[PDB]
Formats: sequence, C-alpha cells, structure tokens
Amino acid sequence: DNSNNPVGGNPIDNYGTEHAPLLKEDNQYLVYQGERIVSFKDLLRRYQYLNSYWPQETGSGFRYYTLDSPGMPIYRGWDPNGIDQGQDSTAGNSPYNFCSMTLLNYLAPAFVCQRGSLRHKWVTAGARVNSTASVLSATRHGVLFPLPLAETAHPLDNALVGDRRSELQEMQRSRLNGTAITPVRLNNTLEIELPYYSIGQRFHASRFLDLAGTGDTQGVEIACEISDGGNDANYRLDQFVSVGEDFTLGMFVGAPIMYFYNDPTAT
Amino acid sequence: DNSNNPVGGNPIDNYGTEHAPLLKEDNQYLVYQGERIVSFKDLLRRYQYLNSYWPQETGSGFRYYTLDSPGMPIYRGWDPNGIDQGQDSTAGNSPYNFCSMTLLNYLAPAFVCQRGSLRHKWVTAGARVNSTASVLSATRHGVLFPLPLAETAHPLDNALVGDRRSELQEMQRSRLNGTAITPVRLNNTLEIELPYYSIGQRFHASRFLDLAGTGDTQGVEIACEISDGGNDANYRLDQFVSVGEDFTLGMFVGAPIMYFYNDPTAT
Amino acid sequence: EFKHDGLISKPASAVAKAADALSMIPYIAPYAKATSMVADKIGKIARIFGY
Amino acid sequence: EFKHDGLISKPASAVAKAADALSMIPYIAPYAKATSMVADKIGKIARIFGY
Amino acid sequence: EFKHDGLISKPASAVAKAADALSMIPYIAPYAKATSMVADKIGKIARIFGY
Amino acid sequence: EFKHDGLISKPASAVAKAADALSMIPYIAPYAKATSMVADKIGKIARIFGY
Amino acid sequence: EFKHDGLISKPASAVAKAADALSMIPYIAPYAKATSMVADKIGKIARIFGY
Amino acid sequence: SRPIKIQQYQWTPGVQLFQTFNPWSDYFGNADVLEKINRFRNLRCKLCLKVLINGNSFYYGRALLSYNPYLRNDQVTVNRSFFIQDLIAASNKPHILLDPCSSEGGQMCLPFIWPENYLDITSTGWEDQMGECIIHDFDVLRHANGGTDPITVSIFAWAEDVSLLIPTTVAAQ
Amino acid sequence: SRPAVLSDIQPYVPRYCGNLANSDAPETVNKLSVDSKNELIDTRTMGLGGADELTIHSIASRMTFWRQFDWPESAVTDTLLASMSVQPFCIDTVTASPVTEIHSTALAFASAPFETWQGSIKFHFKVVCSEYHRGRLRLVYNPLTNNAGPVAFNQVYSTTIDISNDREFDYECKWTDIRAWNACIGIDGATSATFFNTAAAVTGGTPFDNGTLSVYVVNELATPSTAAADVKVQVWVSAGDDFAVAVPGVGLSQLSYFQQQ
Amino acid sequence: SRPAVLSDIQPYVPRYCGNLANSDAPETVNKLSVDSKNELIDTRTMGLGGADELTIHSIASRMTFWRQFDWPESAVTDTLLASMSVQPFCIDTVTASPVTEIHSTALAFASAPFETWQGSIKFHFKVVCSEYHRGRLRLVYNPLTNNAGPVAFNQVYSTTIDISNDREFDYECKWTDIRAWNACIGIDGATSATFFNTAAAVTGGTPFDNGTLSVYVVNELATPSTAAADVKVQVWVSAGDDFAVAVPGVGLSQLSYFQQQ
Amino acid sequence: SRPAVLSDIQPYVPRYCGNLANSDAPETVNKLSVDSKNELIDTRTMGLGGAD
Amino acid sequence: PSANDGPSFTTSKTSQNTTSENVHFVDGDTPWTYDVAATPDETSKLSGFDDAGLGEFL
Repeated sequence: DNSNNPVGGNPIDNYGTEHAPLLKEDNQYLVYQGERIVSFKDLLRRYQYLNSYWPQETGSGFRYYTLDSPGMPIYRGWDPNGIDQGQDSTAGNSPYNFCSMTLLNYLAPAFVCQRGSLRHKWVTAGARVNSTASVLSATRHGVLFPLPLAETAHPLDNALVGDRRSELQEMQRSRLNGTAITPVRLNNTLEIELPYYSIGQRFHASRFLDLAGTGDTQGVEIACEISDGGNDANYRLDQFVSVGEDFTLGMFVGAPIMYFYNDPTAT
Repeated sequence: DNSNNPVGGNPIDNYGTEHAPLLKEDNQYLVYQGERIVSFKDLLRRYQYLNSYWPQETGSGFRYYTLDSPGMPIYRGWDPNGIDQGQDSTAGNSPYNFCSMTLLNYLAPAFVCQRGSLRHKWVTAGARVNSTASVLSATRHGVLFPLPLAETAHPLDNALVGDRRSELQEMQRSRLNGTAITPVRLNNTLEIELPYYSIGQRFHASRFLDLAGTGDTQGVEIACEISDGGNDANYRLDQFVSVGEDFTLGMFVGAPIMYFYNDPTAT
Repeated sequence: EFKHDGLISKPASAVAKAADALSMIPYIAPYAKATSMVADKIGKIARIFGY
Repeated sequence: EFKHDGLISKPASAVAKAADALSMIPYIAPYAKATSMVADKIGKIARIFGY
Repeated sequence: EFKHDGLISKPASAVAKAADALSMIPYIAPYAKATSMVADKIGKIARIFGY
Repeated sequence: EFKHDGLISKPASAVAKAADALSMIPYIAPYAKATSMVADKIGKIARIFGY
Repeated sequence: EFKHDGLISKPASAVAKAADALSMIPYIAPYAKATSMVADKIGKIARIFGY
Repeated sequence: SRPIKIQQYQWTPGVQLFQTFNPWSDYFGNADVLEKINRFRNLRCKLCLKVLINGNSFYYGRALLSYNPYLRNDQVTVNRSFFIQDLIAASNKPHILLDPCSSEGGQMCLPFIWPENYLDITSTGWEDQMGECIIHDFDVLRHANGGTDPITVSIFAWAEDVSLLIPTTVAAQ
Repeated sequence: SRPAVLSDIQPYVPRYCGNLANSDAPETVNKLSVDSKNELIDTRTMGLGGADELTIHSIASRMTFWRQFDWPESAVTDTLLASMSVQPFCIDTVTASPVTEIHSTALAFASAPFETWQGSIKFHFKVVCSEYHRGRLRLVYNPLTNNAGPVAFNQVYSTTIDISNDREFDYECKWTDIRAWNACIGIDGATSATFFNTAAAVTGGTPFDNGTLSVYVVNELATPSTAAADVKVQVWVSAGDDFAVAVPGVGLSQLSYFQQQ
Repeated sequence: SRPAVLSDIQPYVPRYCGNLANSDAPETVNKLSVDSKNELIDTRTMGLGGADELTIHSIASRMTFWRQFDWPESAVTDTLLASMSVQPFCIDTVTASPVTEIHSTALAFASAPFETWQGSIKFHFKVVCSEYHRGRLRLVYNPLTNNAGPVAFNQVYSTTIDISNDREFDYECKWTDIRAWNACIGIDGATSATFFNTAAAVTGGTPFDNGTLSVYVVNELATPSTAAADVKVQVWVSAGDDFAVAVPGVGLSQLSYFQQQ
Repeated sequence: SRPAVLSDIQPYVPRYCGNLANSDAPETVNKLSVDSKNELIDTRTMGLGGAD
Repeated sequence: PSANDGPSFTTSKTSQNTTSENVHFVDGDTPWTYDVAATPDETSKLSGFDDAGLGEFL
C-alpha cells in the first residue's frame, strides 16, 4: 500500500487549499527577475574563467611555449597530482590547483556518463614587449593516448635555420590534426571547440577527477611565441571554458562528497 | 463648489480668444528646433559622463586594478561619505564627489519607486605604456549584499605562479556571474548593461542618496591591468552612464531640496 | 521590437505631421514591456514618448 | 538550426506568456541532435530548456 | 530618404538622357524637408539639384 | 556553386540520415567542373565526396 | 551595372560553353557607356570583352 | 475596517497647527487591533484615513495635510521645524486642504506601496517606515469677531482590503 | 574551404565608443544576464496605477504651491499686492549663512535640463478669508512691466474677479511674445533674480520670460467687525496646455542634493 | 576590378572576446574538425532511456534521504522530536579533525549555483516500527519559530497523522512568505548554521528560508511488551512542484571535491 | 551562445576619414541631437517666397 | 474626474454619509478625496490560504 516505495510518496493533507499556486502566476518574471532558468544545459553555455598560464616560466631565449591541456577543465582543490603547491594544515606543502570551480566541474561527477564537444577561449592578457608578432595556435591531440597537463618550450633562436625547423616540427601545429591560428597583435583570441572523437567509445567516466595527471581524449595543445626580455614576465594566457552543443550527461547518481575551504597561501 | 480642491482649478476669463493655440501649429518644429522632446524616458537614453578613475593609485608593481562601483551613478555634491575631499566654507576639509550631475541623478530622488536595468560604458582614455595587452572586464555582484564604492589592487608579479593564480581567484571575473571582457589595445570599450535581479523586490528606494558608502544591488566590478612604470600615471577609465529599456520610476512626490554651488578646490 | 534596421522605419525625432499627438497620454497594458509592446499597440507615433 | 539571425526570432530569455510550460518534460526523438531538432519539434518555447 | 543603399538607385551624377531638365525650377512644397520630399515629389531627376 | 552563405544550406559533415549513400560512386559528366556541377547534378548528398 | 554582388552572377572568366562567341565583334550604341550598357544589350557573354 | 480616532488636535486663533503623525503606526499600534493581529504573520492592508474639522463662518485660515508614501532609505523630504518653503514640496505629495470657514473635506486612501508583498507583523517597527502625514499651517488660525475659542481637527483611520493569512505562534508586535 | 567567396568588398567605419548623443539608435550592448532578451515590465506591479509619469507634461502640469502674500486693511483702490513673472522657474530660497536651500515647483523641476521653453503658464490664486470679507482683486497681464502708480483699465489685459463667488480661481497666461521660444534661466539662475516682489512690480520684457502678472485692488476689503483682519492669498503654479521645452542643456550641471558645508 | 562599389559605409563594432555572459547568442567558433556541422546526438545511445536530466527540476525533484531522529519511550504529549528549516540547502557534515565532509541532497545540489529560490519543499517522513507500535505524530508549520514549550492546536498549521494506516507519508510545505524570492545560503553557508535540531526548535523567519517544520507527539508510543523499543523516523527531502531558482551566483566558488589536507 | 555562426567570411575595407570628394554618397555622421532624424525644412518660413 | 488632475491621481467629492463596519459619519458637507489610483496586480497576494482566517477563528 505504497509503504516501501524507493522514491516515497503518500500525500497527506497540508496547509493549502490551492495546489502549487506559483505555477499559475504567468507574469511573475515580468516583475522580479526578467528571465527564467529552467535547465542546466542552457546555463552551461556561459563561459567562465578557469585558469591562467605564464609562458615566460619554462624556457630561455626566444622560444615557442606549448601547453598540453585537457579539453575538460581541471578541478579546484587539493589534488594529489596538482599543478601548483599550497601550504596545508600541517604547516607543510601539498599539491593544489589554483583554478576556479566551474559549473561543468560541479555538475560532472554527479553523473555517470559524459559525451560532447567542449568550447574554449584563450584571451592573452597582461603586458608584452613592443617587438612581438606572435601567432597563438590551438591544435588537437589524438584520441588514443591522453596526455597530462604539461608545459614545454621549443627554442627558435638557434644559429642554424634547420635546427629551428626541427623545433617547429616537434610541434602538434605541424600535423594534420585540426589547427586554429590567430595573430596576437590583431585578434589575440582563439574561440575553439574540441569535438568528441573516440576509439569506439559511447561515453567516458564523468566521475574522473584526475585530469591534471592523466588528461582526457579531448586534449589540446596551445602554442605561443615568447621572448626572454622583461615586460613579457606579465604576458599570460587566460582560459575560458564552456560546453558545445552536442553535450550531454548520463544518469544522475547523487551529489559527490563536497569540501568547503578557501585557497591557501601558495608555496 | 470646487473650493478646496487639492489640485485647484476654476478657469476665469483670461486674455485669449483661442484656447491653447500652440498645439494647432503642426509644422512648428520644421521651423525652429528640428525635433520635439515630449518624455524624459526618451531623454534618459543619452549617455553622459559621470566620473573618471585612475588605476595607478592603489597598488604597486604590475597588478590588477579592480573597482567596485554601484550600478546607479553616485551623487554630485558634499557627501558625508564622499570619495574625494574638498575645501569647505570654514577653510577646512569635507568629503566631496567630483562627479557630474546626470539626468538620472536629477530625476530619481523626486520619485518614490525605482526599477530597471542600467547601461554603462567604460572608455579607457589617457596615456599608456607601449607594453600593454590588458583586458578590461566588467562583472556583476550578487543582489544580497550591496558593496560600497571601493578600489583594490591584486598583485600579479609574484615569483610563484600559484600565488598569481590565487590573486586571479580573489576576483569576481573568475565567477559564474555575468562577465564581459575586451582587449584595451583593440576595442577599449565595454558597453555593459546591469539587469535588475532582486531578492523578491518589486522596486527600491529611489530617494537613496548614499550610493558611495552603501552601494546598491546592481553593483559591478571593473577590472584592468596596470603597471607601476611612468606614462601609466595618466591611464584612466571614464564612466558613461545611461538607462536600460525596462526602466521605470514610481510616483512623483515633488522635487527635493536643491543646492547651487560650484566645485571647491580639491584637497 | 528587436528587428533589423529599425531606425530607418521610424519618424524618429520630429514633426512627422501626424505626430502632433503629444497631448495624448500613453496607455500601458497590465504586463506590457517596452520593446515588443505599446510602440506597436498605441500607434505609429508612440516612439516620441521613448517606446 | 544554423540560420541567419536566429536570436531575433526567439523569445530567448523570459516570460513569453505562453512559455509557462516549464512543468513539461522535453522529449528527445531516438537519434535527435540538438541543433536541427526538438527546438522545432516540441514547440516554440523549447529554447528555455537550452535547445 | 533614409533607405538602404540609395546611391545604387540614383542616376547620381550625370547625363541620364532624360536628366536634361536642368532648365526646370525646383518647386518646394510649403513645409518640405530635403530628405523624404521633393527628390521623390518632383521627379526621378531631382537629385541633380542636390535633393 | 558561388552562392551567398552556402555552408548554411549543406548537411555539411555528417550522418544526414539519407546521406548513407557512401557506397555510391560519383559520376563526372564529360567536361564537369567541381563548383557549378555534380554537387547539384548527382544529388543533395554529393558534398561528402568533396564537391 | 552598379549592382550588389555582381561578380556572383557572371560567368566571369572562362569557357561558359555558350561563351565561345569570341569571334563576334562588340557593337557600341552611339552614346553607350561601359557600365549600364552593352554588357546587358549585346548578350550574357559580353563580359569577356571587358564590359 | 473599524475606524479608530488616531489623532485629535485643536487650532486656537493666533496659533498654528504644525503636527506630524504616522497613521500606520497609530492604527496598528492600538491595543485592541493588536489582539486581533496577534497570531498572524502577513498583513497587506490599505489604510484609508479621514479628517473632520468643525469650523464656523467667522474663522479663517488654511492648513495642508500631506502624506509621504514610503520613507525607508529616504535621505530627503525633511521632517523639521516650520518653514513656509516646506509647503511647496509638500503640495506635490497626496494632500488635502482643511479650512474652518467652509469646514469641509478630508479623505485620502493611502495605498500599500512597499517593495515586498505581505509585510511581516512579528518584526520590530514593522509599520513605522510606511509613510507618514504632516499638517502644515499656511499662517495662523484667525477669527473675525475676535473670538478665541479653539476648534478641533480629528483624524480617523481604518484599513480597507485586509489580507491577513498565515498563522504563527509568535506574539505580533 | 571548398569555394572562393566572390562577394564585393564592402566599406565600413568602426564605431568603438558607439552613439552616445542620439536617443533612438539601437546599441551593441553586452547585457550581463543569461537571457539576451532579459527585460522586466513597466506597469502597476509596483503597487501603483500604471500611468507613465516620465512625460514632461505629466510632471510639469501638477499644481504646486509656490508663494503667498497678504491683502491688508490699509490697501485701497489701485494698490499692488503682488507681482510675478510669467515663466517656468518658480523657486523659493531659504538662506542660513553656510547653506542656501532651493525649493522648486514641479514646473521648475521639469524644465531645468532644457534651454528653451514656450507655452502657457497657469496660476492658481487662493484667497483665505471668512465669508464676510468682500472686495475685488484685479489681475494685470503686462508683457513688459507695470508703471510705478495706478495701472489704467485700458492699455493692459485685466480680469477684475469678485471674491464673493470665486475665492479660488486659476488664470492661464498664454504666449504673447515676439519670439517663438524664450530662453530658460535654470534653477541656478533663478536664485539671483527677483520673480515675486509684492512691494513693487517685477521687471519682465526680458528674453527669459513671457511678461508679468500682477494683482491690484479694485474695491477695498470689507470687514464684519473692528477686529484686525489678516487676509492672505496663495499663488500656486502649473504648466498650461501649450507648454513645451527644448534644447537639452547645462542647466543642472551645478545643482546638488547635498548642502553647502 | 571593373565597376566601383557604391554601397553605403556601414558602421561596425569589433567583438574580439565575443559574448561570454549570455546563453543564447550564436558564436563564431573555429571547431577543430573536418565537417563544420560536426555534431553528435544526445539520446539513449549511451545505454539509457533518453530523458533530459540536466533540467533543474529533474535533478531537484528526486526524493533523497536527509536525516534521521528517534521517538523515545519517555516521550509524552507535546514533546518535540525534531524541528527542521524549510529551505533547499539540506546537507549533513562529517568532521574528522583535518577534513570536513559535506554530504548534500539533490535538492541542495541543484540549487547551489543560484542566489534566489522560491517554491514548495516536500518532506517525506518514514517511521520504522513494528505493527504494535501506535501513536500520533503532529507536524507544525510555523513561519517564524516555535515557542519553548507546548505549541497550541490553534495559531499554527498542523496535521496530526496517525501512524497505524500511514507509517510513511510526505508533506509539502508551500510558499507562505512576505517576499516572492528568498535568498540562497549555499552549501558553503549551510555548513555553519543549524537546520535540524531535534532538541529545541530551529530559528526560521530569516530571509533565507520559508519557516520551520516540526514534529511533536500527540499520543504516546504504545508497546506490545516490556522490551525497550527504539523507534526512529527518517526525513527524506525533495523539491515540490512550485520550486524555482534564479540569479546565478558565486555559491560554488569555494567548493571542492578534494579533501582539506 | 548555443549555435555556431556558419556565414561566410566577408571581406571589407575600412574607411576612417570617409568620402569627402563626392557629393551624393551617404555618410556615417554622429549628429549631436536627441533625434537621429533631426531636420528642419528649407521653405518660406524665413519670410520669403519659397524659391530655391 | 475634471479640474486639473492627471492620470496618476484623482480628486473627487464623496458622499455626506460614510459607513465602515459599525461607525457612521453624517457629515455636514461633502468632503474632498485624493486617490493615488493604486491598483495592484495578481501575483501580489498568496492564494489558497483562506482556510485559517480571522472570522472563523473559533
């Protein structure tokens, strides 16, 4: 008699004559909000700042900074495999990501499955030297080996022109994969979208938190020229993440265990 | 017999045969003005210069200037909570705003209620150094706590990249709220509009003069990179204010008490 | 409303001889917006009141 | 779908008085995309669900 | 008047064989503007007088 | 052919359910170009072969 | 003539199979311009002579 | 909807009326209505008031009663001592003109105006900042035969369309 | 990447700052909301009736008390009681040595952002007296100014109201000027000039006003006893039906809602 | 290169960074694929049924276990067993000195990115007992707070369920607040406040909740023997039909899925 | 932000100073008035007969 | 109605006899009335809570 229902449900007389009266107020959002938010798939298509990247921290001389990043944003807190290092509760040090908690990072570990394309923007703010004509470029990796989040510099200021060309051929920009380029002095914004290519895969594990140490199959290499002179020390790249149009999440299996804390002192 | 009417009205024979003859001149504005101004809601949609803001006055080094400003323009005169300091009539000092008297600031304390979206432009004039590729960004605050008009600098030139990322995560630009960014070297103008979100509020007090010490629920944070070198001392931000399209004012309860005086000497 | 090149189709500023109805009061329908509303529901010349 | 100036023809954000069907569930046809699909196959107001 | 791409539809400079009415005087209606007026009320070739 | 906004009117990449004629051979007429030709003379889905 | 996107509607360079009238002489009417003239008064293919 | 006499004043010839009262804080500060709005929470009224003046054909002079509607974050519309230049700003607010000669008039409706619907009755000062009335006098009450008797100005008030609907256990202030 | 785009090169001009002078051009504004068409309404959902009150004529047509004068026992035939200037800027000041308060009419409030005005001004006169106070007032309109003595019944426009039947009455001063538009003094400029004199006649005929309206006595005040009677008259002021304003200007760039310190 | 382009100069504004606030504007995005219209589907090709589950109301309407309290032998008439606050943010924490786990309801999961909420909250009560345990519970809704003693049957909203026929039952607390929208505390702010007390009554009446729901005893627990009976009641919680959220905010900027270290 | 704009790349040439030789091309001029279509007439409202 | 009032308000003269819930006013003359013309809309009152009212308190 509806007595061990896994979803419950047995309505007993409560304190209202009219059942659900706020659905009968048609012109409610002409008075208070101006808009109504019904789905998360509509709200996941607002871009949000994830993380910044400084190209004059890897090599020396005039070189070509390359960054292998996952297509899905990395997660916010105390990783065991984090790209930064914070001061923990034992007055020591531990790996930590100083990235933001996006809505995609929030919603994804509560679902089983995940599939879809993912959109990025690379903004290139900061300072720069007056002698730059660099090209910012995004190029996708293969879908067999997920590369972790890594940073590499390719030197371009050799005496041999062939040993410069051999450094430009160590790059994913030289490959048959999809490449988007732009000049930094004229547009400085990529606005790319990573499609969901797969080796016969219908989805992947949406509850996979270790993106900075493993990566996923939608990784992208971001490449930008940098020189070793001053005022390029403040040259950086800002990543804005969002969600493509064929994106979906699987079955909801409950919220994960969450943790609330501010950012520590970066050491 | 119409003898204590609160609005008056008892027409006695005056000196004209023809009643209201200037409404029968159809082609009057083909001769004299070229246009007719009938409503204030049409005239409130002209932008007007409010105030300027100098980012190299808050921090040191290369840093990220952020300014928490109200959505509604602050008022023109001798505040008790003013952002500047002028020489008063007692040959001393008192708080003072050196901002302009906009039409919105003029019309709003004569009405009881106020509701609507408000439009801003941020113009970024002055001088600058040749090594800038900054991004000017506007991002809205929450509607629970109105922040007063304040200025903050976030340092970005630390030795640790994580302690730069922890400063970029102290910013409202990193949040899920609505963000507009632009590059200063390419567009240098935001043209934002603050919507009227509210915690169940139908309007707010249109006769509230203390916007610089309290703020309102339509506040915005404006953010821009700045360096400590010379020729950035003349780098500034100009605010142009205007009125969105769902804007309205309540019931007219009379003009406020006004005051006429020029600007004092700024001390 | 939100239409392509809406300033061309206005009388937009001025005399517009039949726009001497400045002595008329604008009527606002009980949940009328400003955009896709009374500028088309009062008349052609309801754009001098700001709508 | 991929059409020229598609944001003008939406109700796009809001009340849109007949858009108070927020209590309706979206039905997805067995191989339906998001673009040239259910935003035209459910109804006019299927763009508040993100389609 | 204020129309989209109005220079294409003019004869705009020149001979335009029927535009040898240079010996005609332009008539201005009693409250005529220059834009949405006599360039369409005199004839096709009233744009060589500057209207 | 050379038309204005031709990418909007394509199926352009993909499934396009009736575009499972990948087992069909393209026929080239004896002096056929690539542009104003077989992409309209074979069928709608002759743009997955590169035409 | 001065028309919007006139290069799309040309055969513009080439074979255009009926454009093998290269052995025809262009006739110029007694006060014909180059723009709004013989490119429409001779035929479709009078644009290979430069008109 | 039962009227109570919230205010009573007396003009004397030679002396002015400058008075200030809060009709919402006078009606709902009564002892007998506070027993009826006691175990409820939401109120939403509309407080119509009425002014009665008895007068005579020999008295003259005139006073203005004006109503300030909302007054929550209102740093303008001063409430101070008497200036004759406070009658220009107060004549655009909802007002009534009261004289002793015709000895007539006075009834306003005083709408709800408030940014929330259904203001709380439990909370402290829940009716104080919802609009207040001020009686300014233009000069002074006079009399033509030199009579010096005072006359009475009475102000009644009652709530019109009450929506009193959520019960609670908390004592309503 | 298959064909080549053969559309014409189309010329353009970049507009980075936009259009910030005109009031009707659409704008390319990034609204900071989720819905691009985020918009509320402007109606009676604030508790009100639903009338558009940002019309200039809706603000300016409100009858607002302006000033007050008296009509003494010693007044005789052809005695000036008050004289006032026909214009929108009807204010009144309260000085107290550091501060100077300016209390303005809704007619003067709604016409301060502008530089030209035209039209008719409505003056509502309100005599406070008992039933036994009788007499005739007289309302001179003079486009220039009134002379220092009595004003003749010819050569001016006058009305001569009896205050037995009409103790309260309004008088609409129409447009009788040599221009079409007069200038606006502003609330900033009206605080230094005399616009209500009640001892002599004010100076009109300027390019800023529409003349002057004055009140004289025709018949003396009749009294029911030997008591001293202090009769006053109130001047309320509003916009007439003709009233228009133009040329948005710098009339309120020096005004403030904070006292002088 | 034959004619001259006589189209008008058309003004433009460059948008380099794009539109990253609105959720409906089309984008000029270089997709890194071969086909420009590269797109998968979002259906039952993952092994599932085909329902759209990124709706806010589809996530928030799931009945999820929240907490559990007990109903002792020593409980008598008008004894409070539990009191809880009517709001979305129903979480529960596990502290262990460096780490502090936050376990959140799907109702609290689906309402954390927002700053305003409204609507009805559904509470499912589930009494675990044998067939011989009898009594009456009582469910007080109070918009403000309950007093420290017995609560009267008048002056509150109550139901008084018999647990013989209905051992499991849900109760929908509708919207009875003075606003239209309350504020959202967030999962970050709900970890410091008391929302389930079971020893006293919780404090409602804040701008963050819709009151309080409390459970009292009307009739005592009847027992079949002299054995000690430990009867418990489970509180499950879901969103009602009215439930809506708005104002996307900063509610999850401080949350994380990695423990505190 | 839902779909992707698949219109063609359209070439353009910027004209900052405008067209200051021809007498018939329309102009992108910011008129410093409230009404964009602010325009007087050219007639006998100057006291004259109305001839061009 | 007439006499110098706008769309936002109304000045009228009501009756000499005023009844409101056990208090009668027999006035010597018709008073003046200033209405601020405030009609609220729907979605400004809670609907469905007419069960526990003041009249049926007992």
